[PDB]
Amino acid sequence: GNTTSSVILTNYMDTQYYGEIGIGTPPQTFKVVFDTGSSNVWVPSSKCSRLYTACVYHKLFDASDSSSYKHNGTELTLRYSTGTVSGFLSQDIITVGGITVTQMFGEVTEMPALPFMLAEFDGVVGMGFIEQAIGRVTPIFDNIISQGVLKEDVFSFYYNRDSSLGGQIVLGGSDPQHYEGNFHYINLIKTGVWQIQMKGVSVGSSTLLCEDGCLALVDTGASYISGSTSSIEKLMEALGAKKRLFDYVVKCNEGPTLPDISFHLGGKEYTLTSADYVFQESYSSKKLCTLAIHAMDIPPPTGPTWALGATFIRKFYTEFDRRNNRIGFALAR
Amino acid sequence: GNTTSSVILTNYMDTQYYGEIGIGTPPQTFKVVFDTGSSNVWVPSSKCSRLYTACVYHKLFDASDSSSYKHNGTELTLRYSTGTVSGFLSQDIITVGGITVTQMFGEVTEMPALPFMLAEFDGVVGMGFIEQAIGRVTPIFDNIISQGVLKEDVFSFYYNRDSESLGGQIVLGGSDPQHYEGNFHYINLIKTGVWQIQMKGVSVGSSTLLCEDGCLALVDTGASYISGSTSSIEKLMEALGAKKRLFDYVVKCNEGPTLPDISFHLGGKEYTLTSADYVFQESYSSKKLCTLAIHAMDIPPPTGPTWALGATFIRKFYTEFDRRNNRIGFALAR
Ligand SMILES: CC(C)C[C@H](O)[C@H](O)[C@H](CC1CCCCC1)NC(=O)[C@@H](CC(=O)N(CC(=O)N(C)C)[C@@H](C)c1ccccc1)Cc1csc(N)n1
Ligand SMILES: CC(C)C[C@H](O)[C@H](O)[C@H](CC1CCCCC1)NC(=O)[C@@H](CC(=O)N(CC(=O)N(C)C)[C@@H](C)c1ccccc1)Cc1csc(N)n1
Repeated sequence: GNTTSSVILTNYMDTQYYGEIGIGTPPQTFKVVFDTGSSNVWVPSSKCSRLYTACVYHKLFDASDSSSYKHNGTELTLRYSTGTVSGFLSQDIITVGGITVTQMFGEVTEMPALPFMLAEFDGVVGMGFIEQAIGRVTPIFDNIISQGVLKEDVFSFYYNRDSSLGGQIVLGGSDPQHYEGNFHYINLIKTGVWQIQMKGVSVGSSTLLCEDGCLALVDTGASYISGSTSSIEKLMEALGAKKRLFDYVVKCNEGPTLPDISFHLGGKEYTLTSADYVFQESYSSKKLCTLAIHAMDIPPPTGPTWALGATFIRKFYTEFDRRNNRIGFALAR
Repeated sequence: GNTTSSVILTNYMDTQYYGEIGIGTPPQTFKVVFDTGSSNVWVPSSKCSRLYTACVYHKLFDASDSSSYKHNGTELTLRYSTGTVSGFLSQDIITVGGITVTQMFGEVTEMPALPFMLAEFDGVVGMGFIEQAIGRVTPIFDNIISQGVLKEDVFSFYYNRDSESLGGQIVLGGSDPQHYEGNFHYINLIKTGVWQIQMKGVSVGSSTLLCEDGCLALVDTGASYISGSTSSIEKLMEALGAKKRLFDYVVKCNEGPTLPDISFHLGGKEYTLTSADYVFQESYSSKKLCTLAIHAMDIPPPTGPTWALGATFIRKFYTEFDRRNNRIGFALAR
């Protein structure tokens, strides 16, 4: 068809980006995270206990209120790198932008404080493929395609640096207002995951890692870029950042001194200068500044893999092309 | 007819949206706000006393330089919710978005510093009905409607979010499909003469906490914030745990991102604002107060008492003001 649906995104501290969706009739509105790293749609259930403070502090779905609702009740546990959520599976109509589709989705009943008490949004909308779908429920994008409608079988993401417009997702295409140049594509290693092959990470001048290829997930639901523990160690040493309990820090004023990091993808370099990978809250010689790179050990079958998260997507407007199973990149604006 | 014309607006910090017009021959250019809550056109006059500092800081209109001017002289006072200006009527040629009308406007000679010294713009273009016109002078849109050039008898508003982009835009004669998505939902006005509509309820969180039984809502582009009566905003504010500063309501910045949705039940549909939509999240500090883009305003009868949906609302919802059929349509802006 010749349609395109923009979804406005809020950016909260550059770590969380979310937009609204409406479930039901008349719709209920939830804040969600559009995650290319998974394929299930889930929101909190009014049937969630207050025992969990997470539910107590999150919008909940009230099936009673939905004209269009449909019982189902299959139980489900969705497991994320950072947490787990369990609930059961309902159906209703979900409103995304100007689009509407009958979605099967989970109504969450168990949600831990760690990490959900740190989430500002309510649930998540899996932009992944059906192969990774807990319960072989069809992911929302699949359902949207079916309905014809969209001009192209792709979706794009723009993430902004927090200061304005926090970001934007375009279903059916891309916004030429939010990127410079033209896209360069990198094919999927295999279908089922949004993961491409990378063939080197350079620190400044030199390929320091992933010399003979490695994998990268392009993950819109990952705050930071991660790499295996061993690569991050190596990398940080080369940068001279230091482990501070949780993260790697650098003296604020020394931020500008760090080298550029380049990801070699599909024959091109994607370069990040320290300004893109250090959160320079100051430039004081008296303060420590945080790096938005973290180690993450992803289990097979998926990992060991690099995950290119919001850190990278802030820099490169991203296009996920389902038609050709390829991911494209252009410099954002 | 067949024209469609647009005015591009500048967005000053989310609170002032102004476009330009030209008056006279040769044209004298002015920054103006296009306001649906009023129907007069005015600019500051070269006759304005320099004793009004607002008249030292804004472009003044000088008839002595205009060949197309026709003197009128009739005095007129313009009262707005937040201030007043006085002047007299003049007539000259006004160019808006490419359209040229011979318009009767006011030359303001008395301009107070509050609010005007805070104004990035010079005057106002009232986009309301002749019913609201001081002096019974014909409103500009109506004059345009007389020319028979517009494709449609509508005008729409796009208000954008800022930057460190295109500020907003008025389309004269239609709408702009690049700035909205989905379909319009039309509400009919209660009656001609005022851009007001029936509202059945306002919800904080879940609960139609307010406006049970029903209320009025003015859709007014000439207002930065959304406004309710004082007693309604009193309730609202308490629900959000907001704290009344001089002229505004505030909240601890850190509390900001979790404030509950507020819904406006209009024409059977529900218009929802999320915390992101109505809090000026200028920081996350637990140690700073952040402004809410909502406030009280007691509008006297006949229009009031009412709610007024200002730039806060229009920002999320593209608005079409339809004269042909006397109605307002909202769509989801993009
Ligand atoms: C194949 C897997 C790598 C896919 C992965 O499970 C999914 O992308 C999953 C989706 C998330 C959507 C919001 C609800 C939590 C889960 N992201 C994740 O699990 C990433 C979560 C994630 O990015 N965060 C923030 C974070 O890590 N930093 C550094 C702020 C966690 C704290 C989170 C949790 C809850 C609310 C908000 C944030 C961790 C990660 C893995 S690889 C990497 N670079 N980062
Ligand atoms: C029937 C009436 C409600 C109609 C009302 O008089 C008109 O819409 C009137 C026209 C304005 C055009 C710009 C010059 C000032 C006057 N707007 C208004 O009076 C709104 C003015 C208005 O919104 N402002 C900004 C303001 O209130 N804040 C909080 C930034 C005034 C203070 C202002 C000051 C400085 C510069 C510019 C504007 C106040 C309001 C009333 S209902 C509501 N939600 N907000």
